[PDB]
Amino acid sequence: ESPIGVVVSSRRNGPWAELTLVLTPQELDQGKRLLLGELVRVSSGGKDYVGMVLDGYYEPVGRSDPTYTLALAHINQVDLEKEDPWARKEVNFYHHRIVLLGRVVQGGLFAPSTRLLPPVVEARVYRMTEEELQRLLAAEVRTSGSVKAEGKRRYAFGHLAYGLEEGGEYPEVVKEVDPALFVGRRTANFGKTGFGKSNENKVILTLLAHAFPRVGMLILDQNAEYLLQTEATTSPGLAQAFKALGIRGRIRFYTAREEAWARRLKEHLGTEWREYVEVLPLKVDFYHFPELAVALAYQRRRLQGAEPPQYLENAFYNLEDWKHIPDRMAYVYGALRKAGLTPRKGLKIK
Amino acid sequence: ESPIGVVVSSRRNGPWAELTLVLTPQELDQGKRLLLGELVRVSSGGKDYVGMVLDGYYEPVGRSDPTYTLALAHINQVDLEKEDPWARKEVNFYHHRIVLLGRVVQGGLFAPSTRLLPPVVEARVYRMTEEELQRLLAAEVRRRYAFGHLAYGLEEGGEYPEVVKEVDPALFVGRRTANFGKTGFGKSNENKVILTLLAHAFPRVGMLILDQNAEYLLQTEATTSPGLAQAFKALGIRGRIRFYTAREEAWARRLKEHLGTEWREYVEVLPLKVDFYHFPELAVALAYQRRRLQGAEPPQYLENAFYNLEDWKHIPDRMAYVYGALRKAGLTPRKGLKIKYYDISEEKSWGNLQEAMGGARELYSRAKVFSFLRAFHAPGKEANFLETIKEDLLGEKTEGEGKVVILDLPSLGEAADFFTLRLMDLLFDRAVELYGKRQANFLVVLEEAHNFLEDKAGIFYRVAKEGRKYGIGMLYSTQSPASIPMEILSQTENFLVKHLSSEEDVKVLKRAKAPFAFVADFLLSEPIIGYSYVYFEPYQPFVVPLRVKLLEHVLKSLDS
Amino acid sequence: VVLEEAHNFLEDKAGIFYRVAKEGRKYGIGMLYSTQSPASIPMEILSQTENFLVKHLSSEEDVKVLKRAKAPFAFVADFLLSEPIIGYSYVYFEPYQPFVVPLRVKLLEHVLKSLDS
Repeated sequence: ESPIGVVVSSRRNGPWAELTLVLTPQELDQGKRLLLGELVRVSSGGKDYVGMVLDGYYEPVGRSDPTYTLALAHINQVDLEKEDPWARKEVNFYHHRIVLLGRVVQGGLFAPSTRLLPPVVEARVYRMTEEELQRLLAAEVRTSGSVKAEGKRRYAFGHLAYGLEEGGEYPEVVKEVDPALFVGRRTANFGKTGFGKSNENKVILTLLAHAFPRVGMLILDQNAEYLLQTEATTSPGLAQAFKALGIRGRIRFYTAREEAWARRLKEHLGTEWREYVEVLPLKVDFYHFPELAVALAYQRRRLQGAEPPQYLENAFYNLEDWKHIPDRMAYVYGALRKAGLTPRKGLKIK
Repeated sequence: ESPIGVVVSSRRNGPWAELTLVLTPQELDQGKRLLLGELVRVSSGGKDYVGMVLDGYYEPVGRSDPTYTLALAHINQVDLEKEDPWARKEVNFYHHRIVLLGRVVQGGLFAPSTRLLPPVVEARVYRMTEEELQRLLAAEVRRRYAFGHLAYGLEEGGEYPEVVKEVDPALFVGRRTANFGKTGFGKSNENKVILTLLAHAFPRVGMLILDQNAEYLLQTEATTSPGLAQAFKALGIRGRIRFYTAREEAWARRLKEHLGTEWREYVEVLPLKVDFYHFPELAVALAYQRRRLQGAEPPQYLENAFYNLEDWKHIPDRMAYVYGALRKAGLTPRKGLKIKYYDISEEKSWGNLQEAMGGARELYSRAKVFSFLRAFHAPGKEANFLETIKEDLLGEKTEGEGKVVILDLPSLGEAADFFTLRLMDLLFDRAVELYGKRQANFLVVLEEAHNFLEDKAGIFYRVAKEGRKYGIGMLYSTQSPASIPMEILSQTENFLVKHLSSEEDVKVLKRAKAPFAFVADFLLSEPIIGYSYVYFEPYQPFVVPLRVKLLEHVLKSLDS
Repeated sequence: VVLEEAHNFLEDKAGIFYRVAKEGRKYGIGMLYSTQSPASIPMEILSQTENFLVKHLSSEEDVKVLKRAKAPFAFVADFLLSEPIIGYSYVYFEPYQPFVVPLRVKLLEHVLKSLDS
């Protein structure tokens, strides 16, 4: 509950106000440190600002020659810690750079940046507490002189961390998201492969399903990972999440391997899985939809030369007119039969 | 009244003169400060200049080692305020930079910049008063409505509700206005205020609003900010709004709810149907777009037609094939239409022509490519909204008195861009035809401008370049200024800039206009809603930061 | 609409998926897309996205496009290049979030276990 160091300078660098902090031998020996990207509190003239640690470097303080001092101590086989602490007290300093992001005012509004530059003798830097971090992660930009809306429920999405350093993780400082941020808007999930994309997406989809039961989803499962846990992991899928949450009759799974998928669903959801997932086929009878077959054959790979066939082109448009003439429809049905599509039992042409 | 600090240096830094100010420990202890971007008075040699605070930094004064002194005081557990009043007296200085913008002369005129550089012992810096700020905001280089009031960020002591900037709503008529800013920071309110002021002040100027977001007619489902129809109802303007849409029933159900049972006195709802026997270029282009979106590789005949229909228009043999293609697709023509391969409208001559009958020949067979056009097809010329809007905005009978045409672009789906481009081209051609007899005298309200101004061979680009000759004004919003050509950026007359999320977007502003060099850094790190930087050429000295008034208050002031 | 490997579908500016990503907000259609390569996504789509969840990226081109699209991501671009941490994300939701937030995202197991209480 004390200042971390001493502020020795401040200025305006580009669009941001920054200040310089010096950690002295007392702080350094007591094990006090600042992490890059850490959020701190800055008090200046009875007002609190949010600051971020941007830099750290070593510089001499006063009239000293740290290189010569340390080299001489090393040469003379002198231990600075146990022996001769007076020379160790004059080199044990460190410098940090801190940017002022803004401040929290009124009932949680965020006022960004600042137009007031703090004098050196006024500013002080404090380590932010857990409650302050919780109140800071909930601040939002808003119209001045208004009142926060409040209301709709929020869910925990993650907790604050500063990398993999010990002491840089705050399991109690969670960020809570209103799932309405995801409905009707665009979300981008960037990053390399294998770093958490699937878990993030599944959490988002589960939160949407729990909070907005009237919003549907169309998932184009290219990797086959949004229904059940994969053999190369044990993270549950949407079907298991919905079974845990008690949501029935919402998942319609369209596939062409219904037997295998139902086999897996039986083992992963029990004998009652028909109440949570509904399996449907991705196969069609081309004798009922000859236009689909024509379009498929017309829009195929077209290796090398990109010239669609003229006969297929003509058929693509005129097949709808041909349907009123059995003499013309018999050729299409015979084409399918000769290609090798097994018809129904009792299909009759004229 | 006394000077703030002491001037210790001056110089010329590029196209401007600047000076350095120092605040001493006594003044700092008294609580005196300078806000960045604040306007101050500079007295030098009997003359008064306007200055702006650009910078602030800490620097040692005299012979001292502030870092060593402060570190040692911290180490020894000493309180400077109490235990050592003298150690705190040698390190408590602060430095500021002030740029001289010009001076106010004679009868409220402004002389920009300066050619004299003040000696250090002559200059003094004073804090502006409200009367001086009011007189300075009205100066120009050579009725009105309140637009906003002066404010410096969100800082306490940086807002002046009485320092109001008032604009004559004639700097918007016939000129170019740019509205830049991130989404959700005041663009809608600013645009609606400008349009309401224009409508009230000049009842003889028409508007063409290309409403991509459907937000200008009625209050949206998010906020309660009044729409333009409700503003007109409040102001008592009758018989001026023509709303073209493809969902007249749905829109008339909302209009009654919001405007009462008399809503028909303020708005006329009209359909958005066209005739493809008179605009077959739209048919061909829409078919071409409808392909390559459900796949790829538009056919050779379709690609040929898309480019050579204009040449086909002079060969009746080739034109008849396109007309027959539309007729087979099933678009009802108007009675009396004939081709010279025949009364295509007549139910019997069509059979003879079809039995009687190249790229056009190939396109004839594939007649179903136009089927979807039946969604927005209608025969005749009274149905043609392209013609109806043309007479609404440039009619011989409807001279003056203004008309506000608003398009419901979303209801058009995929054809909105083509329809808008065709309408703009038609209107520009008519306005060029009318030159020498009367002026077009209307304003085009364009959203997502970066999509239409990108290419220099476009109708909207040509309108931006040459509209001022025929009295056509433009008001465009883009949110991404870096996508707008620098010629248009430099030729634009009015600028309203809000918080921008891109450094390149901020940079282009200064590269286009020099006076915007002093606010670029503020724009990139201050997400404030309703806070704008305004610059109206050619009589405004410098950019002014404003809190813009709301439409509700503007209406409440206009009523009385 | 939940779409994977969005760079295969959003690159074509005459395509239905580009059209949906550009105009779907007018009809109440959202989109959630994952690419692992922002430099491939068109800048017009990037500038119009609302929510960002960014994990480790190994390409300076990707970091440059990220910072060009969204200025607030300039404070963490150096961490993103040099720190391959699994489960560590930088989140930014528009338009009223002050700064980008680094998070350990909760696991689905924990979310399910806490949603039943």
